[PDB]
Amino acid sequence: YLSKYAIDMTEQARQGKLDPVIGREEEIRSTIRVLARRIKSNPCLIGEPGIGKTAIIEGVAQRIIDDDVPTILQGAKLFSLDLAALTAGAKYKGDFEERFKGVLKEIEESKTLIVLFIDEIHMLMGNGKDDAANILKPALSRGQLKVIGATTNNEYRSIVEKDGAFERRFQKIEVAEPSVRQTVAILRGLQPKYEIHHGVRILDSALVTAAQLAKRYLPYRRLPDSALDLVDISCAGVAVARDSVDSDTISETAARLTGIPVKKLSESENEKLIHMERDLSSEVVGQMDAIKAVSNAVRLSRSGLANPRQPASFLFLGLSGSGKTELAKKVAGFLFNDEDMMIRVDCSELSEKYAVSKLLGTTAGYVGYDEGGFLTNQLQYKPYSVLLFDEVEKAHPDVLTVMLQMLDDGRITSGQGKTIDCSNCIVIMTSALGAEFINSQQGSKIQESTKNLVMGAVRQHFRPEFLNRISSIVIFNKLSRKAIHKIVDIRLKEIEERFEQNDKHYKLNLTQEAKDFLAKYGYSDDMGARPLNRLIQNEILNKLALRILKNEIKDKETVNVVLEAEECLEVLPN
Amino acid sequence: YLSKYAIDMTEQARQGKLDPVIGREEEIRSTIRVLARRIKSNPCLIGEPGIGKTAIIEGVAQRIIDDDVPTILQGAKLFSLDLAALTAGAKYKGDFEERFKGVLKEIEESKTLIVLFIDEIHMLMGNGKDDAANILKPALSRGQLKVIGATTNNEYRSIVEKDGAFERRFQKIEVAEPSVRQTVAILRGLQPKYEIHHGVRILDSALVTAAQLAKRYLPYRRLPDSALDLVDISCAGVAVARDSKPEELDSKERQLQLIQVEIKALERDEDADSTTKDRLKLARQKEASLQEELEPLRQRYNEEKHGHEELTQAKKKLDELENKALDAERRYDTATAADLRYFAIPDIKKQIEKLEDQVAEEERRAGANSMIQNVVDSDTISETAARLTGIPVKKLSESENEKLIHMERDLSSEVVGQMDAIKAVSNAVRLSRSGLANPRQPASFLFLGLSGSGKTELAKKVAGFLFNDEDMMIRVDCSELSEKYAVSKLLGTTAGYVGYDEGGFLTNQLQYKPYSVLLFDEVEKAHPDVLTVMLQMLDDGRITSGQGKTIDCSNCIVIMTSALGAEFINSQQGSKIQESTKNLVMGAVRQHFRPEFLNRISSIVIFNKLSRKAIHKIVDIRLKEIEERFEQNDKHYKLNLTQEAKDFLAKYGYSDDMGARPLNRLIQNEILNKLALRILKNEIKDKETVNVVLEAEECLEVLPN
Ligand SMILES: Nc1ncnc2c1ncn2[C@@H]1O[C@H](COP(=O)(O)OP(=O)(O)OP(O)(O)=S)[C@@H](O)[C@H]1O
Ligand SMILES: Nc1ncnc2c1ncn2[C@@H]1O[C@H](COP(=O)(O)OP(=O)(O)OP(O)(O)=S)[C@@H](O)[C@H]1O
Ligand SMILES: Nc1ncnc2c1ncn2[C@@H]1O[C@H](COP(=O)(O)OP(=O)(O)OP(O)(O)=S)[C@@H](O)[C@H]1O
Ligand SMILES: Nc1ncnc2c1ncn2[C@@H]1O[C@H](COP(=O)(O)OP(=O)(O)OP(O)(O)=S)[C@@H](O)[C@H]1O
Repeated sequence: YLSKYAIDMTEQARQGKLDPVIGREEEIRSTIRVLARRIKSNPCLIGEPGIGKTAIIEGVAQRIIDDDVPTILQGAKLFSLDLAALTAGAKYKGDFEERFKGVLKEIEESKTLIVLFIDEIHMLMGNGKDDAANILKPALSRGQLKVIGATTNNEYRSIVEKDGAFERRFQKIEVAEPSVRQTVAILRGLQPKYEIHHGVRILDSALVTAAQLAKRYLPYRRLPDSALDLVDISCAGVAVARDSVDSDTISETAARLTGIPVKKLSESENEKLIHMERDLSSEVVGQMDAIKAVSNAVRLSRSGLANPRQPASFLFLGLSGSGKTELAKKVAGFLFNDEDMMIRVDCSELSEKYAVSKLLGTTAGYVGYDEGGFLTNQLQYKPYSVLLFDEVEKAHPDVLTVMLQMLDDGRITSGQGKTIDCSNCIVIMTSALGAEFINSQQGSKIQESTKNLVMGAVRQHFRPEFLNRISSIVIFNKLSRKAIHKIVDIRLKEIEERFEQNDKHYKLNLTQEAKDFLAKYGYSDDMGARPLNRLIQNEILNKLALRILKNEIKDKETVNVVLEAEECLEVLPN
Repeated sequence: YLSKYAIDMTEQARQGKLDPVIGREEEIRSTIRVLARRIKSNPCLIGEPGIGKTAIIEGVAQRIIDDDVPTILQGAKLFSLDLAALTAGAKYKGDFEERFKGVLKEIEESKTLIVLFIDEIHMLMGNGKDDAANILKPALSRGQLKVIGATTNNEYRSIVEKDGAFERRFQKIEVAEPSVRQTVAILRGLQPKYEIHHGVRILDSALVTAAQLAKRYLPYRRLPDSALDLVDISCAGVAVARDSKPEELDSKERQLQLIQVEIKALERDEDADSTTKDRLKLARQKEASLQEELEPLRQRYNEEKHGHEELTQAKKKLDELENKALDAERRYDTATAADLRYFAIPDIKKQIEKLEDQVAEEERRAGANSMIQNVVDSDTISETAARLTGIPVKKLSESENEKLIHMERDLSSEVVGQMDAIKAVSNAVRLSRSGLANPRQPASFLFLGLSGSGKTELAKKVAGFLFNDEDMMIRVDCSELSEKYAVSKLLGTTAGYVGYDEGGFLTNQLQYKPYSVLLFDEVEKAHPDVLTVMLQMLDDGRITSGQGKTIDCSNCIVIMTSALGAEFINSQQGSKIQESTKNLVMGAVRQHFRPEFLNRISSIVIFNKLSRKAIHKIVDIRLKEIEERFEQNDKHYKLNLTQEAKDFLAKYGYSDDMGARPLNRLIQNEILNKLALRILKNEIKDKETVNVVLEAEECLEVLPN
């Protein structure tokens, strides 16, 4: 067997239709340290899939065919003849190894000094630890020549990396995530031929952009692949458009994944974090301090002093006035524009300081399921979520402490091991029980004595590391009387859009006197604070239904109409 | 290859007969752009099957054929195929990958960017791993030519789970489905093609509105398909309706045969002399005469029907050419407008809608053609749906709205006073159905406190009122395990893990009755994995399932069940409930599922203890109840002593907890076998009444004779 599943290349390097992309040369030089390397003749290279681990090996050939490098190994076999020949040898069983053995003689004793390479070590050895690919490999490898595979790390690879045939054999030397600046030098070097065969012409600055931005925000698809897409994405519009710019190639992409790039293309970071801050003021008023308290490590977030792995967040004081938990996540969204952030864990099951039920729960060693599948998964999902807490934590101090780990420091104690990060994750434990002392309010604001003390009563309540680090504060005077009121127009403008504003432009009117009557009643002293939404909607939504029933009128309206006496009964006519 | 059977239609699609699918362009456009990708151009779209989809590819193929593009791109053509054809349609066993080998250079020889493809074929994978052209898959990249297949969502994952590099060497996009309404514009625009098939008139809105409940009444035909079926079935009820005068075909024709044989068979006959010939003459007279009034008349229908079918063929004609006329654009600009001018059309349609105009204009007596050939608004559809479903104009004719507005008074008529409970829900429901919640937000609530309470029935009946359904029904076990819901909810086997089952009551039919009943049960019951799913299950826009991995929550009905009124019931001393009892009731569970879900709750509101002036009615159903349906009038008798009778068992009736539910069984079984007795002998078989008399509790009751 000769050329069939093989990658005949060095020629395609020697004739050179290959397009050089020159990455990190070191591990190659490291790899070059193979040529006569013996004891363990080779390392490996472990990336995630998309990184050109072999494009390296391709670039290696560029390091090779171009010669003027060590000719200690000079004559060449680089070519990977596996493919699927594993099962794809013939019409029946047993020839897989033949399929390589049919390779063996047409690969017989080496004139050409160059070891070749097959893909993964798990493309190597077929399934792994199977006869496929001549499971035992001194005799050729210590023998005519060698080969190389490569993959991503641990488990499947680790198993055969412990002993098997690699007991004597290769290490792994792993290029990084494609780094910062070169990536345009990459990209711009990618430019000329790739961009020359892509379309039109081009200029720098945009090239910088998604580079940053794929690097940004884009752990999945971190690789230029998207730019490489953006590349084709680029010509996509215009070359078409010309058949009959601004990084706005990136825009619709950044529209695609973000939902608008004006979300992604957007407040840059830091001033704009502060602009974010003032836009969160724009969001919700109430204690500016609360805002400002929340504003604190905003700047410290992502900027770092000791680590970004610092958790930066604004420890919550459990209560719900307006933005409260909600906007706290909304801002947390309004950080990343992503509302979704993190869920809540019911701490009910968490009652003790231990259970099989924990945010980790199981270790994944033995039968069961993952408890707290969130950060199990939520990071598998997503970086930089909100968090989840309770005014009485019924949670296990275990994890709380195991998160006091992640609490004080940044990296969290991954139960299964893999603090994939704490980078942008900045969130604040939400607890307070002092409601009856929280009940201490007069006027629009509270002077602090109580707020020291139940604080104190809590300050020592659950032990200090909790209450030790992580400054910022959350304060509740609630709404005094009106100020919340503006929420209505929100509440209003929560309406029309949700489906289509088109449905009803009718936009009505709120007759503050009602909104008073609405609010004054409608939401408790304590809270009672949701329903008027859930409510006033209705009797109105009746008219909605109603005026949608027999249907004489269509307009954009202003309602502003109202009369136990507890009901003056708003309504609205045609 | 020719042997490999290019399905190239770009020829017939040069002839352009299969016609311009619309709306996914933008995708396609960009997808096309994707299909032009410098690096890997091969995505797919995935989802529900069949239907508009290859048509996209075709529509794609159109814009392809439509030329103007980046240079490379119209340097292409295509084909499609089946090796499924060529499976044995090529050769003897072993040839799966066979002809690809030709295809290889066949591709690579001189060939421009021409691309055959077929869709799920890319699955290959009868079972396990085929990989033949997956061998070629790199050899594709070797071949350096796009091809693309298409599957559902369902497959490729497992496949890419098996393959990896597959879509790693590919891309995707996905079925968005057409825009429900605007779908019709196409469908509208489909008519001009589609009409001509069986040419008739068309009334739009029906079709649309048809599509609506077509979709509604039959979801599980995909957004076009169901219409396409209408579209079809339209032509169907049309079809023999385009048999000329099928009734008046055989109806009046008889007048011949009626009087025909006797034209001679009386000529010789044993009758009174010469009156034989008289009846032979006088009916042949009416045979001659009466024939005449329709004798040209039936033709001039059919004539002008032909005149339709004449013009219909011009209707048939015009486009054909117009197609062909616009294929001469593939003749470049040489024959673009040249022919396109020669076809004129100032008039060619000014011909058309002014031609059959008159005969459409002229109404015979009324309605012009009994051919009626046109959209027949539901009718056909009704019939369609009928043939699909049945049940009449009530089921078939409705508005929302109008369908809705009264429901209460009906719903009132259905069970209990609960005017509020009615009203609340009603509204809530009405208010649901209003500008609604968007499919994402669902519709649910709860009563409590009693069994025998009919709120199910209510809802059940509401579903009737909604869906005509007592058909759509859900029974949610909850308490029945904590570790439960393998079966019930998604779990079952949701991983394809072991022994595949899941959504046991649910997933199985869950989807396939999109139109929602649903339950929750008597209390917190067993387990929070409710809260788990009931999160999603309530959570707006819930999409999950086993391996379909999707709820698609549109029709949103559970409301739900639960109850504990134990004290509260008994606590309640009167018909209407005592205030704050509810509040006392409130905390009960609402502590459990907590504001997050309390918010997540739409609302929950419960039934009274409504007793007797109630029951004074309520009993009433039972009589009417059967009778109301019963059979269809075997003999079918009024049979009642009513407030006399009924009360007195209504006296027995109320079980406290259960009411007469047993008595429901126990009422009639009394009366019944006597029916057989009153079936047998010495009887009176009309509608009669009951008898009721009195031991102390032991009471005569029984029946007339
Ligand atoms: N300067 C460079 N040096 C080395 N490799 C590069 C360079 N620029 C781009 N590449 C890689 O070249 C690859 C060519 O495609 P493939 O290698 O098939 O995809 P890949 O997944 O990156 O390769 P693997 O999986 O890492 S071996 C791209 O995916 C890039 O990751
Ligand atoms: N402008 C606002 N005014 C009042 N409440 C708001 C406002 N914006 C959001 N919310 C609330 O944000 C809540 C989510 O955060 P939480 O702090 O948990 O509230 P809560 O603890 O449920 O008690 P509430 O919100 O005061 S009734 C929702 O219940 C909303 O009522
Ligand atoms: N002008 C049009 N605009 C939109 N859709 C159209 C148009 N004309 C036809 N269709 C749809 O095209 C489909 C018929 O082509 P199909 O053969 O079904 O494509 P496809 O083969 O169904 O995709 P697959 O292969 O079945 S999964 C029907 O669903 C029609 O609704
Ligand atoms: N007109 C009616 N009004 C009230 N309840 C009725 C009526 N007709 C029948 N029912 C009973 O109401 C029950 C229907 O379920 P629901 O609406 O939940 O009330 P429920 O009785 O609490 O549920 P059950 O009795 O546990 S099945 C059945 O027991 C029916 O027999």
